[PDB]
Amino acid sequence: NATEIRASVGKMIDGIGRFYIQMCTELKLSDYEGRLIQNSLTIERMVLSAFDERRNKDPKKTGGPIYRRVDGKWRRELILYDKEEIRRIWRQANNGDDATAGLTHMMIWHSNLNDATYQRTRALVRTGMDPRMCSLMQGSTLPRRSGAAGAAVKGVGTMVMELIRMIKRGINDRNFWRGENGRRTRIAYERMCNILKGKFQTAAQRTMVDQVRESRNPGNAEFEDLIFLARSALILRGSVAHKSCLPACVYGSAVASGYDFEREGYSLVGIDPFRLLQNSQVYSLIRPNENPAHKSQLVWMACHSAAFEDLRVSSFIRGTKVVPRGKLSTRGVQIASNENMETMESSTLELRSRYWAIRTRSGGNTSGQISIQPTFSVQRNLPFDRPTIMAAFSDMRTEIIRLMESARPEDVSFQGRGVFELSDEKATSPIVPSFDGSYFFG
Amino acid sequence: NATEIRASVGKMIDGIGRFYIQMCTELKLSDYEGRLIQNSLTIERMVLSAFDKKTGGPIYRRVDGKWRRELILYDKEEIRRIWRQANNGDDATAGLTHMMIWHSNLNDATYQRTRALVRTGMDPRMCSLMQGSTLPRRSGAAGAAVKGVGTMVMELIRMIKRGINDRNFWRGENGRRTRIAYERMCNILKGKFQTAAQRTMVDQVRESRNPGNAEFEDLIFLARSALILRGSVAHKSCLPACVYGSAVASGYDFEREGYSLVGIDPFRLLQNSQVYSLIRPNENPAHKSQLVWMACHSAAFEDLRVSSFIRGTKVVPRGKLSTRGVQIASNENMETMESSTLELRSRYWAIRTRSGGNSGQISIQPTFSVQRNLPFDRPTIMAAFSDMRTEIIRLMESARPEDVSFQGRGVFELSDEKATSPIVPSFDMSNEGSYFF
Amino acid sequence: ATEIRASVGKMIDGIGRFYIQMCTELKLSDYEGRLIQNSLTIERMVLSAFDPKKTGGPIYRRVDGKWRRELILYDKEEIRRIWRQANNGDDATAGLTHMMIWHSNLNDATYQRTRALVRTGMDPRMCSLMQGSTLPRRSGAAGAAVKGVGTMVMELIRMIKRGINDRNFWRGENGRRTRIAYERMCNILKGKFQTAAQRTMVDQVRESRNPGNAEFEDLIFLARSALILRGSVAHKSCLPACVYGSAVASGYDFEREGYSLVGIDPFRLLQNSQVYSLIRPNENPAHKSQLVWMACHSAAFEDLRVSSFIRGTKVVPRGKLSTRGVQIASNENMETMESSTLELRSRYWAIRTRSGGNSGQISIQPTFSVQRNLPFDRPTIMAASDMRTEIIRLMESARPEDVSFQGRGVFELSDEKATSPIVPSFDMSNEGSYFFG
Ligand SMILES: CC(C)(C)c1ccc(C(=O)Nc2ccc(NC(=O)c3ccc4c(c3)OCCO4)cc2)cc1
Ligand SMILES: CC(C)(C)c1ccc(C(=O)Nc2ccc(NC(=O)c3ccc4c(c3)OCCO4)cc2)cc1
Ligand SMILES: CC(C)(C)c1ccc(C(=O)Nc2ccc(NC(=O)c3ccc4c(c3)OCCO4)cc2)cc1
Repeated sequence: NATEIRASVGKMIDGIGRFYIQMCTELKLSDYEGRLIQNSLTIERMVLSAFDERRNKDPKKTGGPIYRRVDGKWRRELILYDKEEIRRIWRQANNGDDATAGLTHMMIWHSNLNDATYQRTRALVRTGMDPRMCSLMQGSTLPRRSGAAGAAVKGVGTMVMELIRMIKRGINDRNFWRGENGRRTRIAYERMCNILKGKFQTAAQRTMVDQVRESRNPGNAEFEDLIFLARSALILRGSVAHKSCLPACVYGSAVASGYDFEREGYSLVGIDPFRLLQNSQVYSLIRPNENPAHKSQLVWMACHSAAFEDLRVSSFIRGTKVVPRGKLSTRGVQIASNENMETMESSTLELRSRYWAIRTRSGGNTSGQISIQPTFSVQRNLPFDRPTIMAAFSDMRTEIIRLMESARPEDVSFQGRGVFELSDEKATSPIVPSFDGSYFFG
Repeated sequence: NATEIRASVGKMIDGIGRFYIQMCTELKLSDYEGRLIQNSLTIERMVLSAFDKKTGGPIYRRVDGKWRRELILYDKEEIRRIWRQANNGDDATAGLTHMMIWHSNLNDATYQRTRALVRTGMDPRMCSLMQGSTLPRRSGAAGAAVKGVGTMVMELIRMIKRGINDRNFWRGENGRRTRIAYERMCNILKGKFQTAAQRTMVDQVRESRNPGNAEFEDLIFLARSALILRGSVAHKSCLPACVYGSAVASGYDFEREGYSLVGIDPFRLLQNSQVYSLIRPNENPAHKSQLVWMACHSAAFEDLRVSSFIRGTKVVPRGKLSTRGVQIASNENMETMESSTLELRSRYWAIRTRSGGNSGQISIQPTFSVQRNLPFDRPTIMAAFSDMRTEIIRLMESARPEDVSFQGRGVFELSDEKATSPIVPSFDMSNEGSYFF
Repeated sequence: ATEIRASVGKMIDGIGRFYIQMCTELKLSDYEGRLIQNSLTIERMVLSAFDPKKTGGPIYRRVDGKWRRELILYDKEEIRRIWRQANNGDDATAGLTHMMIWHSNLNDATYQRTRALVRTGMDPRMCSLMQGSTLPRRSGAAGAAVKGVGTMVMELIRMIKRGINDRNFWRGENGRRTRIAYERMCNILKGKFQTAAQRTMVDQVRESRNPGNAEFEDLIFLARSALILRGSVAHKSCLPACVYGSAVASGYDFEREGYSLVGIDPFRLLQNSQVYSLIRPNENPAHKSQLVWMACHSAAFEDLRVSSFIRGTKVVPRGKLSTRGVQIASNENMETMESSTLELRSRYWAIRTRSGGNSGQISIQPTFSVQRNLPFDRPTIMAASDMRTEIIRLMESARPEDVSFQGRGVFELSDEKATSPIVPSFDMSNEGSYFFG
């Protein structure tokens, strides 16, 4: 049954790979051009665009920039395709299945890339949220209705942001909560509360989300409750899925080598993506301004959903220093329409790493003794568990402040868990780091 | 007069030592065997048992390169007689009590008492309050000093329930004497509390005519309060008999020299003594060692950080401790049994306290531009700004886990006999972890 | 900015030159010139000269293997003269003030001042607020920067009480000039507060036309508040004159080279200078050393763990400190008096602050299953009309274990330009590392 999942993920990767190969054939891209991440992005965006039901209710066409190697120089062409031609090729590549999962996979890869490329300081202040809540904004770029995969991967902040957005619409325009489809806007609000509720790993945070969901007329008080909850999630962190989702060319490349993902199985959270990246070859266009090592770090972080991970941890796994966004001499992977193709060079993206680690959906949340009884006449504090003991007596906000105050930045999580060698396939022999400088953005 | 007490406890220790030597001679134990802590336990249990027609238990011998367990038997009368002879014809209640309290300290450090707590309607996380829960219900004044707030609540809950179920418990000639016992226990509990409010609530519970469900609820509330407004509980370093016996066999004169259960003396005695333990296949000797050390100093429910600092080695939580306890069961396999030196020494010593915590500087003014917290004494400063449960919740809510207690008090060097130069522990380079259980 | 270094340089030059001239006039040996007791006397002679029309004090001499304490006398005019010559005819008020602050720092580190505090209706536990309480009431701008909130409050209470006793203090032509003194002092206090609330309450006090018992109460409240919402108080490393004297004699050119009271300069100067001290028979030289070190760097009220870290040896509480103070009283026995080198060096340096403490990512979201702590910025996150009430609210909110000076580190003594901060890792649960109590 573990292997049933590996086979289905395997099948999904296969599909994306096949589709990528087919798209390279139709565009008559060389093997070199096919491994250009910029070309991967365009091909990806085209297929997603082709299925965007929302958007598609010519403008019956899709496209974007394709890049070509023309005597060792890079030339940008803008191409155009029929959404129904691309939808047709996608289904053929996926054996007639509609392969929603594969579409969602590529979405989640874009999201991870967005989370690693753009601080969302603008979006946060315009919502009345604190711009320092950016570690909470995983998946803030995904479409509002996404997979179950879409929801697993969204951050607590993303979910709060979406709920705030709705509450505000309702305050400005007092007809948002009404109409014939008022009942379905209401269920949408409750649905999002429950998603949020399910990310929280304490009774008190879960109870506060119940209060918010159950709110008759959601307004300014619920705004305030949600801001408080988002703040709390900076310390009592929510469970957020982390999925290593790679550009389509990498899967395409591997399928073209005769790699059989379905037979072999595949996991977004185990060794597989690390192994696949150890042996794949991806190029990127790169601006004269830009350090290739920095471009490389960007994609690496995106590939493993690591924007908001401790740079210490990221560095240790990677074997190269993973550097803060403020020290990073690169602007991001897509190339604008106004950029001059003539001074554009290209390098190999370093996407490998020293070790691997499993990806978690955990936030790090941890009878028995809850106080000390002093034995020795010695100057010190006398520890006790203030959240639990005082819990015996009136607000959710008070319980949560207590827990937040109880938590200490130096509390250790994931006790026993470690990184692994790329030769340690079955994750037998953890290597626990020792650490002495940790946030990507700030 | 300080030195009067030292002499008295010295005389008690002497007696235990002499008794132990005399038992080792009767059993023809080698010096190694005499320092086996399992042997010490049996000998201890025999003498206590003799004062509660035959008595005995497992004695362990090194025979043909192996540890052999034999089961020995003695007349209570013969053991009593040897005890009195060892103690110069005194009855030596105190010496009996001392061994009892050692057993208790060992029990407290070996076994969480989760079972007992839930069966009483008490929360299993109240185990820091359960010191001495294993002692017999009537023991010394020494007995009662050493018993925890939780132990005392548990005893009074047990008695309230007996009175509910059997409505003849509080009535008759029997009921005059059970009543005085209930009051006596309420006073003992009262005397351990260090706030007027907690004391008043114990007065209300005592003064209850017909103690039932309301008093039960008062007592659990009190116990819960004692997790923050902690009670006074005596801590006494009481060592296995073999250690005293060993010392006495060296010509140590406890009566002339004097002894203290709360100053340097047990730490000095442990620096230079040598105890062994049987040890099971899966067991780490350093972990067995930590167990006995904690027991010896009554430190089961102390902050592991404090215990580490004094000891000089990491004192690790019960859940991370590869050992199962010091007595060996009768169905255990003696063939797989090895033995090791218990490491019972320590880097420093500290005075043992009966206190449970709470001019002079009460704040720091930063001088240097350096990353750190800025201490101040929040209890004292905020103190500048009529139902008893409400008063107590107010105090609990005031308190903070990082409030400092025992201001000015610190550990000592083993060469600082007179307790001249306290050293305040810092826990900066130290790794976290406060609760043994 | 290099104009300031040059002017502080010029001031230091002057003190050094003056000290060298005074050592010549007294015919002091190299050794005697570097004796801190002789430095103190020469210092308080010059200060005294600018306060019969004689001045002087104890000068100590190494004569035939014995320390001889002789009393010298001088005309205030002669010493004023020498001072101005040394300072090229400037009247070097700043230099006089520098020495005053050194004596103040030495006072703060030697004496608790519990007497003065009760006699003003202040709490004797307010001693962390009493930096500079020994300075003259008017001492230049340097004087005022260095004075604590408590000192300021104490001086305003002194003035309120003069106004109560003499019910025409506030009144006439002399009542206009006492009024401006009061307002000046209120403004100095106001400027040290880093909250709107505290500042508004100082406005209320200043604007009182007839200050009495209500303003007293307001100022005690404010002093209590500064134990948690701390004032800005300058810290200035001011060394004994003999150190500067020594340095000038070595051909150090403080005016060309520049100098800072808050940067590396005083640490470098002390690292490589050599100061001696008389020491009584029951005194530990290491302890005397600590005292002088703390005074030099104005560290009396600093967290001992911070002082310990910078210094490289344990900086020990005042109660554990075997020394009685640097001056020697007239009835002390010179025959039993020995002398040692003060250990004034340190392992690192740290910038001195005038601060009191208190967008981007402020927390981590774990991506990999890997053992580690989970950083977040606790102070920032947790941070989320009657002035008294506003202040009590903020005092009650504050957490002693909040970190201040985030990112700020110590430096190597080679690191002039403060290039490479080394950030220590203190335990934030620790709120006990006070010099006094
Ligand atoms: C997240 C999904 C798509 C499954 C969803 C779930 C519920 C709803 C909904 O609109 N209404 C609703 C009403 C009550 C609840 N209650 C709980 O979800 C709930 C109540 C108690 C719980 C708990 C969940 O988690 C496990 C233990 O405790 C949930 C949803 C919408 C979407
Ligand atoms: C030590 C003094 C000088 C008081 C002394 C004691 C006993 C004797 C003596 O005549 N007999 C004697 C009998 C027994 C012992 N000791 C033990 O049999 C014995 C005593 C204590 C033991 C032990 C073995 O095992 C290890 C430590 O605990 C020692 C001497 C002579 C001097
Ligand atoms: C600590 C007391 C004095 C209570 C004590 C300790 C151990 C014993 C004991 O049974 N044996 C024992 C063995 C060695 C020693 N002590 C020393 O070897 C010793 C003790 C102190 C010393 C010293 C050596 O030299 C360095 C510092 O001063 C003391 C007792 C008896 C009494």
